Amino acid sequence: EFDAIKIALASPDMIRSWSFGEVKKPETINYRTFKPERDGLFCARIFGPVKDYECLCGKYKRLKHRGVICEKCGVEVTQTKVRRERMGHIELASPTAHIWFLKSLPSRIGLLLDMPLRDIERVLYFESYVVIEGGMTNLERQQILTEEQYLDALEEFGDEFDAKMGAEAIQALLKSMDLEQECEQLREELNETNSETKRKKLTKRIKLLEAFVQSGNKPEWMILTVLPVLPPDLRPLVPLDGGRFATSDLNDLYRRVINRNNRLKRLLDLAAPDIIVRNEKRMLQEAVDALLDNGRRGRAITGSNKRPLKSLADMIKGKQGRFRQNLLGKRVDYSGRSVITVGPYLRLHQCGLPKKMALELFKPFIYGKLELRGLATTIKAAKKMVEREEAVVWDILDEVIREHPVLLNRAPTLHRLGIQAFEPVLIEGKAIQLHPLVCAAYNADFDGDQMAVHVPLTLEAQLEARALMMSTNNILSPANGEPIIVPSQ
Amino acid sequence: ARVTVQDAVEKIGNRFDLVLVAARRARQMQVGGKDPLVPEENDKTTVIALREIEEGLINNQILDVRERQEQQEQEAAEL
Amino acid sequence: KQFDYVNSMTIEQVKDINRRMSIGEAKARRAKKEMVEANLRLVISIAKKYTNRGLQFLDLIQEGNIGLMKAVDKFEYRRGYKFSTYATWWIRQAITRSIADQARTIRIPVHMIETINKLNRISRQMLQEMGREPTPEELAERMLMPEDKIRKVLKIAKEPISMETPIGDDEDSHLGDFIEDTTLELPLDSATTESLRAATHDVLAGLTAREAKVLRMRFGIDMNTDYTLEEVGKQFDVTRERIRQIEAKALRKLRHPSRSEVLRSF
Amino acid sequence: TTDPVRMYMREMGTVELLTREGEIDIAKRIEDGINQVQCSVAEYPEAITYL
Amino acid sequence: TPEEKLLRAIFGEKASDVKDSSLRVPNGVSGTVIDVQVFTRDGVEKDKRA
Amino acid sequence: HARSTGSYSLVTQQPLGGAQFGGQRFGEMEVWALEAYGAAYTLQEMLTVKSDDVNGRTKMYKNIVDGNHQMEPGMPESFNVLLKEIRSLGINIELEDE
Amino acid sequence: GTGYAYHQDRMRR
DNA sequence: AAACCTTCCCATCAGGGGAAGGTC
DNA sequence: GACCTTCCCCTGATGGGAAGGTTTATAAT
Ligand SMILES: [Mg+2]
Ligand SMILES: [Zn+2]
Repeated sequence: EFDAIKIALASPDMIRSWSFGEVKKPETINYRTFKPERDGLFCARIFGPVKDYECLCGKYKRLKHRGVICEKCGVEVTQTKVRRERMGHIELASPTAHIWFLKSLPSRIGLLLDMPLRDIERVLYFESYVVIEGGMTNLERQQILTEEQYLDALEEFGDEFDAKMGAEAIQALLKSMDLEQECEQLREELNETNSETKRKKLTKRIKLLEAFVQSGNKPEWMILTVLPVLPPDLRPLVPLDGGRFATSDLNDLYRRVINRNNRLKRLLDLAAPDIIVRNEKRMLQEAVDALLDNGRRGRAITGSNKRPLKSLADMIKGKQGRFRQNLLGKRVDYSGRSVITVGPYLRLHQCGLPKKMALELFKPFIYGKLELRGLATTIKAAKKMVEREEAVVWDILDEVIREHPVLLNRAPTLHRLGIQAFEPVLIEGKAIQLHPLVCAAYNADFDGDQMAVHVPLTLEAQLEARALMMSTNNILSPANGEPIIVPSQ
Repeated sequence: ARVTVQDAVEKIGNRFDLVLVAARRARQMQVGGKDPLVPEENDKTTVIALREIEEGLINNQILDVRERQEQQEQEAAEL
Repeated sequence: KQFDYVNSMTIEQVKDINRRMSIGEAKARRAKKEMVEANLRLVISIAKKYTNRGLQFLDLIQEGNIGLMKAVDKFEYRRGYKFSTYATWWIRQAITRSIADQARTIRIPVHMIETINKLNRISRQMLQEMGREPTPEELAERMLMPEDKIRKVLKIAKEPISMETPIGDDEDSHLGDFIEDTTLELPLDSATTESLRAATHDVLAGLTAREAKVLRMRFGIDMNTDYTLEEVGKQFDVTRERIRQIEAKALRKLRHPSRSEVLRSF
Repeated sequence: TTDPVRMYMREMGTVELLTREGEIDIAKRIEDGINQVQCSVAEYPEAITYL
Repeated sequence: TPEEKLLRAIFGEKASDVKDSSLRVPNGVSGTVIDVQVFTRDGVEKDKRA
Repeated sequence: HARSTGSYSLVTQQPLGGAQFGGQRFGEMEVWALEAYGAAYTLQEMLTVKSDDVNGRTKMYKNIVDGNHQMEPGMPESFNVLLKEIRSLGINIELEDE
Repeated sequence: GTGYAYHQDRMRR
């Protein structure tokens, strides 16, 4: 399949490239027919069908109609799984800063333009204007002016002197500058005067902009013109028991973003005063920042719930984000657990396994072996046989268990001997029988401790269990040559 | 069953490539393209492959020569 | 109509009239801006009433601002009353209408929200009057609706519960983690389908190629779509009742004791 | 400080109040603006033809 | 899908429109029923056992 | 508790559902325990075929019942959801050369 | 682990 | 929250018509 | 027979209802 992965700043064109339609409403569903309202956070036209291979209206309803675009509802007919993949976008009226590049400890936007963070934040809040592209005037292309300064400033030069306020100003600052120019000069500056501060700001900024230019990402993309939206099935509105519905708070945040952006567009079309439109730009910035990463701002409260709302960065980062809880560690099929007992009669290379656990575990192999030996007509009949628990299937489980090792693990896994492979021995009861000599390797008392079992499915897994993770193959500790199978008490 | 694989680690150094070669052999066996080289005492393809390895009659090179011969046999099937 | 005409709208005199109209527009913008920027405090004081109705404070004050804008635009002073009373109703309308519109994860029509509020008022009225809480029918007759609308409106208005709400007695196991998937297909039925394909292939192997073709074609086996019997007739050059007939015998030969058993097990 | 509510609170607090000839003269200025805009377009042939 | 349609056409078996959700005893437990009770909405018609 | 193939979560394709199901969550420590051994395919089938691949689980079930022990792993679903969650931000994450 | 061999075949490729 | 007005998608009806049937 | 009366299929006619919009004037900071 594929090779190395790349990461970079998103061009608004690229954002629209991922995107198929623009969400223009804060609506989700119709509230009586729970069909998606087009075109909102949940939309069939933008994202896809609610049910597999069906239009929302139902005119092009048959499953043969693959790839056709409907014309009464504008829905493309495919599997509903694509309702979890396809993206959308929102066109922001006013530019908006990306809080990840603003509030990162070495502020990317701030450190990029050789500017302190407090001044940038004071500019984003419309507390003070800022110059851009002065040409030949008194001030340099970047400076801060209060409103009483901006009053009699433009009276000195109406043209050749551009001075805005807010996020548009930061975007104009990022677009006006082309970093080759500001790098060639830093060369001489960092060459002449020693001044440890000089070399420090030099190394940091010069490396930033040279590695910056090498890739090709443009500084203007730190300011968000278009906003990509998450697919709806990743933040679902699936109905719950009792008529109540369940949804991710993402929906609320995207809802606020859409609402405030549309209200800003309406205020622009209504010729609103500057105070109101500045307030609305600040509020839209607040909403976008709360969506991207909640916590570096006023920490928007939920709806009727006192806790904050899970944002996107809240979905990603943390010990419960998709990194620690999903990608590094994951729940596994073909697994079980139970309290453990002694089973001294066992030889070292085996463990006692309850009958019901081994039955529920090895179900697919049981079905396959039963239908291979002709004892079952089809797979449905095999499932019926095991659900009846007929007496013949126990010998089939004997057959499938003989040379098929299993993996045993205790909860406090410290070293690799915290997991060990054994040969299953069918046992009446509901407790796992673990060889006593291995208890020292497990630190497993018989004071109520529970252990888990896993089944190696593929041939490679079975051979890795028999040749590497086998209890017999692991007798000497890895930390020290001392044996780990030493008799205990 | 096979309690210790130590002998298979002896005949093929690098006790990992033993796993890979034996998985290749057990894939040749389970997927019914081939048959065992040692009597099957009702062992699955895993222990059968390992017993083949212990007797020093199956490793990477023997299986690879067999595959390179089957390639030319299928080339002779061009007729 | 004047706004429509000015939107639809010697060069020196024409641009002088346009400059007069544009000075009027800019001066009216400055005057309305003075009025709105001065009554912003009234907007804030009004919005301080609808705080916890499901929308943010600043959202309320901004909707009241849009209100006040239309209010100063539609006001006429010759009526003489204190125009603060005139802007009051306008700000109230803007705020309440916006709360009804956009403060819901599931947007509901505004009249529905007003009916819900009326029902809540009735329940407050008859709370201590009927002892426990008044019976699920009498508050319906208190209303004007066909009186079974009560259970409908009560079934709706369930606000969607947050998915990240921590499940009871534990943090941070969350409710969204316990929502299973019913749209996906389970492995057993999928494997039975992949086996049914081969079973039907084997059973159709027995019939004659024309019987196999007409059976595969009347249905959609190993093809794209099903076909009308007339379409099968058009394709074969034998047509329509032959088609209806062959099917029967075909099914009969698969309904006969042998070759049927396996399919029966599915 | 950085809280969106206060940045608006103070900014709206700066502007002055409305008593009372302020309101009346603002209304008169709106009327004079629309009066200049009605003296203009008082001789628009498309408006005279639409009337 | 087509194969199921052919099967139903050969064997003439009505595919019920209703899905099964009946409360059944959980896996691995067994016992005796000691008490059943039922809660029914306002006046909307009873079950017979209700 | 025991489970071979049960229900799966909707937000991310993971087995916990309902009675407790799903394996004893194969945490990072157990991943390290597998990494210390020379067992690589065990870990792969652990976090790809058995757990997160919506395609892989069924395409593996079919091969298991067919008597062929293989795996067409593909990409785990949590990583795809994370790709979408990153691309939801102003961050362009792509998949490079073949 | 095992994959190293496989991976050694790819990184060299 | 209420009174009055407008619009849009829609679940049924007057009316037409094309023949169709029955009779002094 | 000719004309008089009758019974089902489409035209759309328009009545129904739900959703949406615009005002509401003692003052209300
Ligand atoms: Mg203990
Ligand atoms: Zn459609």
